[PDB]
Formats: sequence, structure tokens, C-alpha cells
Amino acid sequence: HGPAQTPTVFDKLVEVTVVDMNGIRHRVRGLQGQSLAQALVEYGFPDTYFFPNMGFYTQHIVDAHVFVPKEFWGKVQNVDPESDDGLAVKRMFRDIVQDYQRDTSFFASYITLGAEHNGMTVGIGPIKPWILHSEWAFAGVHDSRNKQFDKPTVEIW
Amino acid sequence: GVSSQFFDAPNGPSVKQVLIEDEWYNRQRSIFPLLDKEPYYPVDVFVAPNAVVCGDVDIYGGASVFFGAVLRGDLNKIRLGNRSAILDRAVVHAARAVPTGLNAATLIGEKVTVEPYAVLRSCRVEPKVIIGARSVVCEGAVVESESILAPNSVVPPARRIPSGELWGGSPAKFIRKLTDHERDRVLDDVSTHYHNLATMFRREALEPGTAWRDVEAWRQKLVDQGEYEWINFREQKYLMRLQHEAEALEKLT
Amino acid sequence: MFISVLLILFALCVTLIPEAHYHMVRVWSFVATIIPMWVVTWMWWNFDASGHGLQMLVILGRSHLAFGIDGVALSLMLLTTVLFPICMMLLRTVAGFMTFILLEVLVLSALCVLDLLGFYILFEASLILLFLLIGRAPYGSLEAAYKIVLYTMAGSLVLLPTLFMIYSECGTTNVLYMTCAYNHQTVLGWGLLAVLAVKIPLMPVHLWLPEAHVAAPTAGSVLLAGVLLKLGGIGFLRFMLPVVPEFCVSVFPLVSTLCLVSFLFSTLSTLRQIDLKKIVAYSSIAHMSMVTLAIFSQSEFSAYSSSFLMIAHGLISPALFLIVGILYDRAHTKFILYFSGLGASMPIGSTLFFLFTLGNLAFPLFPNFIAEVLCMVSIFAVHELLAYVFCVCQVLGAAYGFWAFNRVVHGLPRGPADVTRTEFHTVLPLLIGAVWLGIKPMA
Amino acid sequence: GFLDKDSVTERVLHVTKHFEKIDASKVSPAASFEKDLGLDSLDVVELVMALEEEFGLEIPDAEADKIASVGDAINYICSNPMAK
Amino acid sequence: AAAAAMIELDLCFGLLLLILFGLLSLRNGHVSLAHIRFICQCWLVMITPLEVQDFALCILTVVLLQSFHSFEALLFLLLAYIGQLYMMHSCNLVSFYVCLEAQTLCVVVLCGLLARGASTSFSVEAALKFLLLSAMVSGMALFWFSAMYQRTGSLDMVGQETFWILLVMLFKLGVAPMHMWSVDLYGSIPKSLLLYLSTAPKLSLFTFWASSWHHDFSVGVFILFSMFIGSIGAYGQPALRSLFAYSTINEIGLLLLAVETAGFHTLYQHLGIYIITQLLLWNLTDKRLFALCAVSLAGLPPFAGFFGKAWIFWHAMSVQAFSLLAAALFCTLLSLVYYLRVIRLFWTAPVHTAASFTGAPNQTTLTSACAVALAFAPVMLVKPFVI
Amino acid sequence: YKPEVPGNTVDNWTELRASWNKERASSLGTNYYLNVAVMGFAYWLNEAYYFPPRTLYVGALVFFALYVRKAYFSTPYAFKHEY
Amino acid sequence: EAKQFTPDGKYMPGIFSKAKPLDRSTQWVHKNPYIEA
Amino acid sequence: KSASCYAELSAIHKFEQSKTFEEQYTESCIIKDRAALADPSNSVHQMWEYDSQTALVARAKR
Ligand SMILES: CCCCCCCCCCCCCCCCCC(=O)O[C@@H](COC(=O)CCCCCCCCCCCCCCC)COP(=O)(O)OCC[N+](C)(C)C
Ligand SMILES: CCCCCCCCCCCC(=O)SCCNC(=O)CCNC(=O)[C@H](O)C(C)(C)COP(=O)(O)O
Repeated sequence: HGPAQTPTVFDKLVEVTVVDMNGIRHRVRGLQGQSLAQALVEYGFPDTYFFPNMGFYTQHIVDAHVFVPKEFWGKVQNVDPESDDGLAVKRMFRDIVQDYQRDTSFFASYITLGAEHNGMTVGIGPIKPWILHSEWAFAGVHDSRNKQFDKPTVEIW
Repeated sequence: GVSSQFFDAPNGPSVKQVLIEDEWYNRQRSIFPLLDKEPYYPVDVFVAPNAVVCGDVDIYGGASVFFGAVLRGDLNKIRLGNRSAILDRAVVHAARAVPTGLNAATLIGEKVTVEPYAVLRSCRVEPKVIIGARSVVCEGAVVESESILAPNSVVPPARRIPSGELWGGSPAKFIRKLTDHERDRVLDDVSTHYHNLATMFRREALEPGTAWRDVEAWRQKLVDQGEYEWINFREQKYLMRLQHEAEALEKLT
Repeated sequence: MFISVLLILFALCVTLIPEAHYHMVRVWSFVATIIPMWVVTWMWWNFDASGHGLQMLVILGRSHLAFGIDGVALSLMLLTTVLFPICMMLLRTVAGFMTFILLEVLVLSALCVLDLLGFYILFEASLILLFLLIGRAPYGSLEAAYKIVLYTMAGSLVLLPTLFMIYSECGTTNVLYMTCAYNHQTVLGWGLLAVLAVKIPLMPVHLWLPEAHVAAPTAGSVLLAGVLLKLGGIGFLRFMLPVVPEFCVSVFPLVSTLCLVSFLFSTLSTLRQIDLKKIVAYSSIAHMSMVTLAIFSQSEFSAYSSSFLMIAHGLISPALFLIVGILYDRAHTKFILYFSGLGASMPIGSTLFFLFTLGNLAFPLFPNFIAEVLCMVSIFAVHELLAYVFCVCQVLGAAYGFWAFNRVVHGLPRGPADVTRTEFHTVLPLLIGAVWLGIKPMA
Repeated sequence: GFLDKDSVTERVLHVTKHFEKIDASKVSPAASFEKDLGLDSLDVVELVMALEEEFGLEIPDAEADKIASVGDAINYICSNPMAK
Repeated sequence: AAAAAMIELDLCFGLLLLILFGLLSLRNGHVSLAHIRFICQCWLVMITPLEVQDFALCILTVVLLQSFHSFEALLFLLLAYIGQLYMMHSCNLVSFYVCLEAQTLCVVVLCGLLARGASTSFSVEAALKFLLLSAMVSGMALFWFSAMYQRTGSLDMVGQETFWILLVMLFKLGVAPMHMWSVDLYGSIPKSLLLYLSTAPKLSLFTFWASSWHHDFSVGVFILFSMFIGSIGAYGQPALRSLFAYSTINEIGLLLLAVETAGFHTLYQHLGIYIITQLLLWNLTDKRLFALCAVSLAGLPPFAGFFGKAWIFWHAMSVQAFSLLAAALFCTLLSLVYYLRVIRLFWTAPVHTAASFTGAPNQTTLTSACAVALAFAPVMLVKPFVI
Repeated sequence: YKPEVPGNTVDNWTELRASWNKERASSLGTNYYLNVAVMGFAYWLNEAYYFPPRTLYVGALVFFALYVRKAYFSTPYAFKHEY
Repeated sequence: EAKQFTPDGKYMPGIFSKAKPLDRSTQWVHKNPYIEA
Repeated sequence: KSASCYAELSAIHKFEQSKTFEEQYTESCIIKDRAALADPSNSVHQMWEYDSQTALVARAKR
């Protein structure tokens, strides 16, 4: 231990360029170890962009459909397609995305921001109408100014 | 200068404004909204009678606000985690923006204790953190999970305290690493102890109590003398809005 | 009965104490388990040994739940009331105190019930408590909790229609009239075998124990090993042998081969274990197999010898779990490769470990020696070879016991310091009970 | 990187080829619209509209105003997450 | 002489006065209607006869009306109650058809009316599917009633055509494999109508079955389908609404096992315990009591759900219905896993309960705390009580 | 210690995406066809309750062995342009 | 060289102290990765 | 900027603080009526139109 640098937030900052569904580019800052869906929520994106992670014991996690370029395909975390997490991802692809799926389609909670994501450009993918319960649904149209960040709780019930 | 009347308040303009020097008793609310920003709190919260919680504030679970503490959410949002304790006369504020470019809301994780006379402004405090007394954590700074800040310490803006360590000084430097038992049990112990003290205070509170009897006696005496004024506040708010609209229309053309 | 209501209501007052008074919470929860130990000792004082088989009876009308005392229930109740304050000394939260208090109520009422439906209601009402105790969030294992709960539920669900079958057959589930009526013994015998072969770990329905008894905390392991396995034995001795004896004769070759293969295969598995808690956990299966065969022999004084082995196991194996729990609490591992030379660094703990190792291997001056001799007298009187199988395999138990002791106690001294006053007094009542019951057990 | 850097390049050359005021052999994979190819703003807008027609996009006025080169157009199409 | 029909005239006069009172109250701009709800509850008490089942339905509907706030919803629930009450007294297929169709129309309209937010179109979609599926079942009932009427010349419910009427009744209880309308309804429609749908019509239809129905057939394959499909579906579906829909299919399979072996006393005991648990389930604000519903729907011993399952098992073993009983025991072993998932979700978690801001502070703590005392009912359940 | 996820992330994620690039049908067709099947043909099982139990048990095991699961169901016919 | 007791008893936690306190986790083993695997 | 920001903040805080008890109680009753009117199935929504800030009947809708 010596005269080495004091830790700053700028050492742990990750910048991601996000293109929303209107084509507008956005600058999104996050921290290392934070997932991508959390940084998207804290940036101030509307609540129609997000949906529950459809696994058991993880519906309190919000998730988004993102398009990831081929260079950053290998930095998405690995999911066993035979495990229960794999069936959760399969349920999300079956029910939420459907025929908006591309070869670049991932889910934003499965991306953990590190230094390798610095400068990565992603885009928000479209989703189909869905319902979890009466207090959390999506009718299909992204016409709402309510941010996801302003919701005090994520309710599974 | 800024006027003190708001015609676009959610519940309308203020019909009767009382000067503070004309008040004969203390009317300070402990939980109150600022225009359209209402605080959010659970059923088992402890808010001390001389503490102030105003604006856009979210409180969760078994959190507590002790005597004389201020949580002012007027420029941004403040979030207080599950079983997090704000001790006596500590201040939590938030700026509109931070130099790092991140969200400027003050976010406090669960099981976080903040010792007396400490100040948090637009900082990020992760779960299980002890902030010492007379300590300041500035705008955009980050305190990581399972870490301890010694008393009378300054964390300058956009600075970071790494996880699992004890830091202290002005400016804050490395002191030592926490033991594994300290990270496993002691931080939760401090948070649980202060929650137990808050529960002891919560059990003995008679709300709303009986201090209103004197003020009601004075109002009864005014009704006896015929000097109590009955004001139709809804109709006065309606008429004031109509007059404001007419005055706005009678100047553009 | 009035006393039992008062003890329950005194025990349940732990929740109403404000949590900021730490000393009062500790003292109240410890005294709430000390008092039933005094009451059960008084019940032993009140017992007439030249009187009736069932004494101190009480029946609560038409609600089932009828109670009475015999020798097996009384000895097991004394052992449970000893074991529960030691569990109170190993917990730190009000949630733990309340879970163990509810468990003590259910165990004590289940040990002396005389109604089969009452036994069903009282025993497996502890299932959700065991699930929460084993699958606790940061340091438990949800897989183990799922295994123990699902195996117990499977056995209980096999029993429940046969219980109701004899209830419709004769009109009651009271064991005094179930033993005197004509019933279809094959069906009810299969239901009772299904519950009690899961409670007692008998192969093949035994795989829940190695996961659950290791994933549990030290207090949970003390309770599960020393108490809850013996509910299968008292199930055999109180309900199955008196009510379906024709089945109990006809199933004897099958129960006999299950006991023999459980003993041999579980002893062979214990030798390859590399976890100290898993070593202690497997050794209990062979002892319970000897208990079950001694119960089913029905030959000389079979209830006496089998109850005495249940008491000797319930004294010796919780102490081994306590020593492993000390090592885990102050070294954060249960792995044999991390421990060596514990004689030089914990001389008192290693001495206690050696004495309880010798006790677990049924050496003399321990109650296990008298127990295994009398159990083999009961087994020998049916046939000599069924005794010979247990006699010749004694080298296999001593192999794992001395190998585990020699690997962790001798060698290069590394590991934690010696025991504290609190750890010594958690161990101490079991040692005094062992010395008494192994030297002068009777008068 | 949402799409490859070769097929987009030859598609760019293919739609640059059919311009009457351009030279079918002077077009290079890395050139300029102003100094090299000799185009004013309206010709640039026409070329960007042809690129939009071929790749099925919508490029706003500021983004198309920033595009001044063949390499700039290829990089903008490659960076676009909604390309075809 | 019409002197034996004053309760019917009272029903009609009360409806005529209640509509006019609701009109007068709305002409004043009243944004709350607790006075209308009290008059509705009084009308419910005043039209109900002095039988056990009739008053069980009456008290249930009085409790249910505290979760409904508009005038039209209260009117629809009253006119659904008329069908629910008079179906228990129906001794023909004429009144049976009219009562069932009134109930179906009321449920469809309420599903359309009460939806709000982003879930409005999902609720309307599920209501349309339910209406279309209900129309063809109503057509099957009418067609086979016409067949029976032509064959017998009378209104007796005898012969081979009663098998299709039985299938109509099994549709109305959500019995698998005709179960998916209820699964669709559980995923979108709000909690108050889900509370209404799981309690009152099952009571009404089972009382009609107990009172005036005989068939010469079996329902065993539908017992097997309901129990296995409900248990496996609730094991496999991560959304909680679908979990409770499939667990409801499992419970109706157990009630059908009680019907099939005769012995309606165990049916009535299990149905009452289930209805009280439903009243607790859909009015919960503190999530720790969600674990009590879990341990009392898994049949765990000291709580009342154990007793409700265990008399069904006892009477099934009494008449030696061995194969259906074995299937029921296997599905009971499976049900414990997802009720433990419920306990993992809502008991081993930090406690957060938001306070009220616009008044009405935790407005149904009385009913939920009263229904949690299903741990004290087992003392009365062990006795010969329900017979 | 944590176990390693088996496989490659790109290959696993392509396996997760497979056969779901299609609009899901509404459930009204499945529900209507189930109700038609029960209301038209469930009377064929009326005499089956009196058949010997070996036949009934083997038939139940046969129905379990030939059952195809509705969840995660996919056909190759969904993505081909000719039979 | 920590001081966790006053001269008249009275345990002190030493939360903000520089010296490392001796406690329950003082003798926890250093994990070998291959043994854990 | 800091001085101007606190001038703007002190205006809003003085506006909230200097309301009488009668105004605050009337505002709580208005908040209650507004939350009762947030139900789209409320039976008054088909006849009356309500003022947003006071929850009074402004006009007939039909
Ligand atoms: C089936 C018979 C029961 C035997 C079970 C084995 C008991 C284990 C220890 C053997 C002690 C023998 C004691 C003999 C004299 C005591 C009184 C007596 O007679 O025993 C009672 C019951 O005895 C007991 O309850 C013995 C209690 C033993 C439990 C000891 C373990 C608990 C102590 C733990 C350590 C405490 C240390 C604390 C100090 C710090 C009745 O048994 P029987 O004589 O068979 O009954 C006669 C039958 N009939 C009425 C029909 C004529
Ligand atoms: C359906 C068809 C209907 C069509 C009707 C619409 C027709 C509208 C035409 C009338 C609008 C005009 O001419 S607008 C008048 C355009 N002329 C000017 O503004 C004077 C300055 N010269 C320029 O701007 C030149 O474009 C240039 C030197 C190339 C600048 O080079 P760049 O470009 O690099 O910038």
C-alpha cells in the first residue's frame, strides 16, 4: 500500500449507447457489476419497455429485450438450456418476444456490465402484449410517460 | 423573486396564507407533500415527532427516522432501504444532477445505519453500511456494500469506498479490512438494535394524543364569541382558478 | 393436563417480550425448556413400577388425543427434556427459540399419545418447522429440506387411509380397543411399515437423512438424531406390534433382510465419507437397524433392550454432533482435509471426542455396550446367524470411527483453540448421563 | 456490428453505381462526398435516400447531415440496430 | 291465494325501490355508496329462507359485497345471487337453465365492467372467450333437455340424457379437461371477481346436486383428469394466478371424489374450509398470512385444510374406492411442493407493507384476521359436526 | 466454488431462441376443441368403468406413454414451405 | 494489539478501531480451491 | 445557481407550510374524493364531470 490512486466512481463507470424503438440514441452510464436492465431502469426509460423475468423465484427482477452486436455476443452470461433457468428464458422467448426475435436478441438482466461492455451499442427490441396480474400488464402500445424507476415496488402479486 | 402562490398545485391554490410570526403554536408536520411529490412509507415505520420527511421519499419495511432528522426530497428522489436507520438529526438531501452522469437520487440500501449529524447528498450507499457520526458523503459518491466509514470523515464528490473495508479521515483513506464475522453478523446486529429501539418508541406512542384539546378549546371560544370564520375552501379554490383563467385570457389579446 | 397448558402458555410468552431486552429473552427461553425437565423427572418419581402398564391417563372426550405413560415413553420423554435446553444454548434468535419450543410441544405430546389419529396429527405437524429449520436461507440447504419433507409426507400419506380403514372397521383409533378388535392386519401393517420405515432410516427410504442431518444447524442435528428417529421405534413398540401382530410375524423375513442390508451397506458407505458431519450422520443408520431387528425379534426382553439402545444412541450421537458443531463454528469448515493435530490444540475437545467415539463403537462402561449385548441376546434367541451377522461386522464400525478420529486428532497441529465454558456445558449433561447409564443403570 | 462489413459495402457501391452524375469507376470504399465525388448537399440527400431505400431504414436530418463519406454511411448502417 | 309468496313480492319490491334510491343518490354526485351497499345486504338477508345452505350462501354474499363499489356491480351481484339462490331450489331443467344463464350473463358483464389499467383488454378478451365457450355448453344443455322431454313426455330427470346434463354441470365447476376457461379467467380478471368466482357458484351448484340430482353414471375419469392436471399444472406454472387456478382444479377433483363415493358431509366440510381460505386469500395485504393459506391448502395436520381433506379420504376408504384414492394421495404429495414454493416466496422474505395515504387504512384486516382463525375451528371439526 | 455452465454462450442462446420466432395462437381454438371432444365423445367411456382392472391400468399407462406435452411444443412443419 | 475490554469488564466492539479485533472468525480456515472443488 | 435554487425551493416550502388546518383538512377530503373518482367504473362518471383540483361537479357530461 502506497501513494496509489484514491478510488473514484469514474474508474467503475461503463458507458453504453442505447437506441430506443423510435431510433433516438441515448447515452447510458452504469457501474461495474450492475446489470444492464438496472442501468436502463435508472436512466429513466418508460415502464412499457420492461417485463418480469418469468422464472420461479425471480419475477421481482425487471428485464428488457435488447439487440446485441456480434462482437459482444460472447459477453452475455451462459445459460444451460436444460436447466430451469433455460426454461425461464425459453418461456420469455415463447411468450413476450414471439416474432420480433432476431439472432441478436438477448435479455438485459443476463448482461452484467463490466469494462468489456464499455462503448457497446445496443438497441431496445419490441415485445408483444403480456399480463402478469391486474396491476402489471402491457396492452401493446408504447404510449406512456411513466418511468419504471418511479414505481416504489415490483409486485409479484 | 418567486411568488409563493401556485395555481397548478394538485389540490389548487392556497386560499389563506398565514404568516409565520402570527402563529401562536407549532404546526410543523412530520410527513407532508410538496406539490405533486408525496412520501411513501410502510405501516410499521417510526418517524420521530420532530423529524421531517418531505417530498419524493420512499421508505421500506422496518426503517426508522429518529429525532430531528431531515429527509428532504425536493430536488430529486430519496429511497430508504428495509430496516435502515437514520439517527438523530442527520440530513439526507439530493441534487438535480451529479458529475458522473448517473441518476442523482440518493439511494440507501437495506440494513444501513447512519450515525448522528451525518449528511448524505446524492450519494449511493449499498446494503449493510455503517456511516459514522459527523460524516459527510458528497454528491455522486459511492459507498459499497459491507463497508464502514469512521466518524468525522469526508467522502469527496465522485469518490468510491471499496467493499469489505473500513475507511476514515478527511479525505477518507484506508484504515483496515473488516473481518468475515463483521461482514456476516455485526452490520445486521447494529441495524437490528436500532430497529428494536425504534420499536420501543413505536409501542408507547399515543397518536394523535390529546394536545388538540387546547386548540379546540380556543376554537370553541371563538365560536362562542361569533368570531370563527367558516370558509368554503373548495368553492374559493374554484373561483380563484376561474379568475386566474380570466386574467390570463384578458392579456394575450 | 392443566400443568401442560400452563407450560405451553409460559413458553409461548417469549414472543411478547420486546426484543431490546436481550438478557430477558435468553433467560426466559432457557427457563421455558428447563421447567418440563423438572416435570418429567417428577413424573418418573410418581411412577409405580409394580403397578399397571399404563399410568397417569387422560382422555379428551370425542376429540381423539388420549395420553398415558409406559416405560418406553417415559425414558424417551426424559431424554427429550434433557436435549432441548442444550438446543436453547445453541440458538441466537427468537425465531429459533420459537421453532424449538413448538417442536418440544409436538414431540412431548407425540411420545405419550394413545390414539393413532392423534399420533398422526401430532407428529407430522412438525413438517413445516423442519422445512424452515433445514432450508434456512444463507447457510442451510433447500434440497435437503425438500428431501426430508417429501419422504416423510410420502410415508404418512401411505398410512392415512389404513388408519381410517381400521377406524371404520372397529369404530375407534384408540389403541386399547384397536388391539382387542378383529381387523384386516395386512393393509394396516403395510401403512404402519410405510411411516415407520421412513422415520427410522431403513433402506431404501433412507436418503433424506444424510442431506438433512448435515444441512441442519447444530441444534437441529442434536434434535433430529437424538429424538426424531426414535419416534419410529416408539411407533413400532406402541402401535404396530400390539395392533397388527400377525402381520408383524409374517413380515419378519422382509423386515429382517431390510435391517441386515441397511446395517451392512450403511456401514460400508460410512468408510468412504470425507465430511465429519456426514460420517456422524451415516453411523446412525446402522444403530437404528439393530434397534429395528431387536424390536422385531420379540424374543427375550425385546422392548427393554431396544429402548435401552434408543437411549444410548440418543445420548452418544448428539455429543458427536456437538463436537463437530464446535469445529464448524470456530473453523467454518466440516472437511477432514482441513483438520489435523487437534489433540495438541484442543486437548479437552479431543478427549471428549475420543470418549464419545468409544461410546459410539459400543465399548464397555458406556450404555451402548449393555444395549448392544442385550439387543444381540434378543436377536440370538430367534436364530444364531442373525446375531452372527452383527457380531462379525464390528471391525467395520471401528474402522471408520478410529480412522476419522486418527485423521482429525493426530498429526501436525492446525486448527482452532480449545473449548469454552459454554461448549463444555453443552457437552457435559450427556457425559454424566453416559457414565451413569453405562456403569450403574439400574437398581 | 449488427451486420457484416462486406455485404453492406458492396450494396453501398451497388446503389452508388446508378447515379448519373457519378463515375462508375471512381467510387472507392473510402472516399468523400465533397472533395472526391463532387456533390453538393442535395446530391448527398439523394444518395442517403437511395441508401435508405436499399437498407430499409429512416435516417433523420441531423444524422444524414453528419454523413459525409462512404465509410461514414457504412459505419452508420453497421451501427444501426434496426438494419435489414 | 298468494299469501305463501310474500318473500317473492318482497324481492321484487325491494329491487324496484333500490334502483330508484340508487338513481336519487347518483343525482347528488356521491362518489361513494356505502348506504347502497348496506341496503343491498339488508335485501340479501330479507329474501333468504331458513335453511343452512341458503344462509351460508347469504352470509357469504354479504361478506363479498364489501369489495365492490359501483352501483351497477352491486346490481349485477344481486341478480346473480337470485340465480344462485333459486338454483338450489330448482327441481327441473327449465329453472336450472334460467338460473345458470343468469349467472353466466352477470359474470360476463362484471368481467367487462370492472377491469382497469393496462389489464382492461386482457380481461375483456378472457370474458369473450368465456362467453363463447359458455354458449355452446348452454346449447348442449338445451338440446339434450329437448331430447329427454321428447322421450319421457314429462320433466323428470331420468334416463341416458342425464349424462350430458352432468357434463354441463362439470363444465360449470371448471372440471378438467373442460377447465381452461377458468385458467383464462384467473390470469387477467381482477381479484374481487376471482374471489367471487371461487366460492359462491360452487356452493350453489353442489347444493342443487345434493338436493335434486341422480345419475346412473360415473365421474371417475374427470376426477383423475382434474387431480393430475391441476397438480402438474400448478407445479409447472410460475405465475401465481395460474398456480392458484390449477390448485383450484385439484381441489374440485377432491370434491368430485367426495361426490362420487356419496357421503356429502365430507364434501360440505371441505367446501366450507376452502371457501374461508379463499376469503382469506384474495383479501390479503400482509404477505406473511399467505403462508397460512399455503399450509392450510397443503393439508398439513393441525390446520383445518387437513381435516377437510382427511374426511374425504376416510369416506373414500370406507366404501373401498381404492384407485381414485391412490391417485388422490399421489396428487396430494405433489401439491405440497408448490405450496412450499408459496411459503418460500412470501414467508422467508423481508416484510414490507405499504401504508394507506388516501384514507381507508388497510380496510379488510377484520375479515382476513378473522379468517386466519381457522387454526381454532379444528376443535369443532373432529367431532361429528357436519353431518 | 461455483460450477461452470456447460457449453458455449452463443450456442446455448441459439438453442434457447429456437422454434419461438412465430406469433402464438389464441387459446380459443384449443378450448373449443377440448369442449367439443368431451361433449361429443366422452360417452364412449361409460361401459369402460366395468372393464377388468388390468385393462384399465394398462390403458392409463398407454395414455401416459403416448401423451405429448403442450408446453414447449414445436413442430418442424411450422417453418417449411411445402409438405 | 486490540483492546476489546475495559479495565472493569465491559466488552467493546471496536467497529471504527484500526487494530483488527479477535472474534469468532479469527481461526476460520483459508480455503484451498482444489479441496473445495 | 445555488442561491437562486434555494429561492425557488423556499417558495414551494413556504406555500406548503403556511396553509391553515381547515385548508389542510379540506385538501385531505379532496384527496379522498379524487381517489374514489379514479375508479373508471364509478357510477357518476356517466353523468357528471368533476373538477380536477377540488373534486366538485363542474358540469353535466351528457
Ligand atoms: C420397557 C421398559 C423401559 C426401559 C427403557 C430403558 C431405560 C434406559 C435406562 C435404563 C434404566 C433402568 C431403570 C430401572 C429403574 C427405574 C424405574 C423403573 O422401574 O423403570 C420405569 C421406567 O424407567 C425410566 O423411565 C428410566 C429412565 C431412563 C432414561 C434416562 C436417560 C435420560 C437422562 C439423560 C442424562 C441426564 C443427566 C443430567 C445430569 C447433569 C418402568 O420400567 P419397568 O420396570 O419395565 O416397568 C414395569 C412394567 N409394569 C408397570 C407393567 C409392571
Ligand atoms: C410533386 C412535385 C412538387 C415539387 C414542388 C416543390 C419545388 C420547390 C422548389 C423551389 C424551392 C427552392 O428552389 S429554394 C431556393 C434554393 N436556392 C437558394 O437557396 C440560393 C442559394 N443557393 C443554394 O442554396 C443552392 O442549393 C446551392 C448553391 C447548391 C447550395 O449548395 P448546397 O446544396 O450544398 O447547400
